Amino acid sequence: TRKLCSLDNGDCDQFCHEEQNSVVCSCARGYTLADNGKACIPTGPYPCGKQTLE
Amino acid sequence: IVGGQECKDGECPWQALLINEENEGFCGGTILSEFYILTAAHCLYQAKRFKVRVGDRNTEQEEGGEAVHEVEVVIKHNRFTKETYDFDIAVLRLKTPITFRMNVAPACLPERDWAESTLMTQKTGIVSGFGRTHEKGRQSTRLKMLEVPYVDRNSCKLSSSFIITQNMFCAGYDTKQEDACQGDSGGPHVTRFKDTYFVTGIVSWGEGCARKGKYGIYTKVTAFLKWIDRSMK
Ligand SMILES: CC(C)N1CCc2nc(C(=O)Nc3cc(C(=O)O)ccc3CCC(=O)Nc3ccc(Cl)cc3)sc2C1
Ligand SMILES: [Ca+2]
Ligand SMILES: [Ca+2]
Repeated sequence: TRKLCSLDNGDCDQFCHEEQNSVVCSCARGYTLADNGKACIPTGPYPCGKQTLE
Repeated sequence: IVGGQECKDGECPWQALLINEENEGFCGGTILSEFYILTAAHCLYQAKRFKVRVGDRNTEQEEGGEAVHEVEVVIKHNRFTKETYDFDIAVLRLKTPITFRMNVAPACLPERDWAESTLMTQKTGIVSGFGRTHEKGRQSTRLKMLEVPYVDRNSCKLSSSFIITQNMFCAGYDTKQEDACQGDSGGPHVTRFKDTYFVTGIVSWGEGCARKGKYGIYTKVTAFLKWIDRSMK
C-alpha cells in the first residue's frame, strides 16, 4: 500500500524523501522550499526545468 | 529525431548543439548551468575542435536568440570505452557563461533515489535534437523533440546485440517508427514532473534508428549524479 513518497509524491513539488515515518520535501538547485514545506519557489530568473515564455 | 515534433518557441531551451569547424552539428548536449554542458563521451571523438551552440531551433535562419560558446575544459569519464560505450558521459565547461533568455535555459539535475523511483517510472521521457530524420536521411535543420516510453530493462537486454550495462537504460518503441538517430547523440533525455523538466538521460546509441525490435540506448544520468556534481566543481 502506497505510503509517504509513494502516495502522490508526498504532496511535494519536486524531491520527496522518507525520514522516520514522515515525508520530507525538497527542491532543485535554484529553488527554495515554500513555507508550507511542500512547494518549490524559483529564487530568480530562468530557473532550471522551466520552458521559457519570455 | 525520427518522428516526433518540432520544438516550438521556448519548449526545449536546454538543448545545446556541438558544432564542428565547418559549423555543422555532430552531437547534442544539455545545458546544466551558465557554465556547464552535459554530453556523451563518445561525441568527443567526432571532431578535433568544436564549439557549443545554444538558443537555436532553425539552423537555416537567424532567430536572434542564438549564442556560440567556446569550450574551456572537456571533462570525460575516465572509465569510458569505445568497445562497449559504457560510461558514455562528459561535461563541458565553457569559456564564457551562458546568458539565459528565451530558448536558453538549464534543465534540472534530479536527486538519484527520487529520479529512479519517481521519474524513471513515468510512462515517457523526452529526447530532442537536430539529428537525422531517418536512418539514411540527412540531419534536421529543425530542432525536434520526441516522447519516448521507458522500456523494461530485461526486454531491452533481450532486444540488444550488444551488452546493456548498469550505466545504460532503454527508451523508445518496439516497432513504431520513432526514435533518436545519428546526430542526436550527447543530447537531452528529460522527464517532466509537474511542469518541471529533469535530465534523466544522455542520447548514447542504437542499432540503426527506429528499427523493429530495437530501442534507443541512453546513459543513465542518475548513476552519474555525484560524478556530474564533482565535475561542475
Ligand atoms: C559499442 C557498442 C555498444 N556500439 C555503440 C555504437 C553503435 N552504433 C551502432 C549502429 O547501429 N549505428 C548506425 C548504423 C547505421 C547503418 O549502418 O545503417 C546507420 C546509423 C547508425 C547510427 C544510428 C544511431 O545513432 N542511433 C541512435 C542513437 C541513440 C539513440 Cl537513443 C537511438 C538511436 S550499433 C552500436 C553498438
Ligand atoms: Ca537559427
Ligand atoms: Ca524500435
